Amino acid sequence: MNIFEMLRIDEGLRLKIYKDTEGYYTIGIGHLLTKSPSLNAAKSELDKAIGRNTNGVITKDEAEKLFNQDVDAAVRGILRNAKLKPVYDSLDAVRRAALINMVFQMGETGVAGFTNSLRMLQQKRWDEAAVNLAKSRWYNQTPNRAKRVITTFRTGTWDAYK
Repeated sequence: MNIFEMLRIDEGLRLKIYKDTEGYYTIGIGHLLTKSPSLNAAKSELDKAIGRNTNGVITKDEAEKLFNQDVDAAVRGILRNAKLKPVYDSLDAVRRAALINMVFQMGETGVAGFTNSLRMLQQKRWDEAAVNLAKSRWYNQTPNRAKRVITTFRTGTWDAYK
């Protein structure tokens, strides 16, 4: 298991524009196109991202390309963020993947606001961090995925993805 396979499990793969759990136009492996309610704005973002007139449909290779870019962006965003970098650097590789997963789903600014959870993770108080992470809109809106990510932080294993 690795961060890419982990996110493929959590995000799936759809080759036509679809709405995410928040109602936002998305494509591929959880590639957010826009928060605008305009499907035309979403199709324009898609064509810009792929480099061609896609007509709202992409190939698997194209979806995987955006996914690689998005994972890279999540990691780079963690490393550039003064709140996330110390936590990330303190974690082992499996728990680093859990943090990347959160940032992929909700964005660097959103995760960086989880101040108390991040501190518990930095302190390696895993059960306490897990309890605190669940007191969130994130957990309430996507509980099955949040449970998997939280178990990964709690245990430092891939048990929730096997």
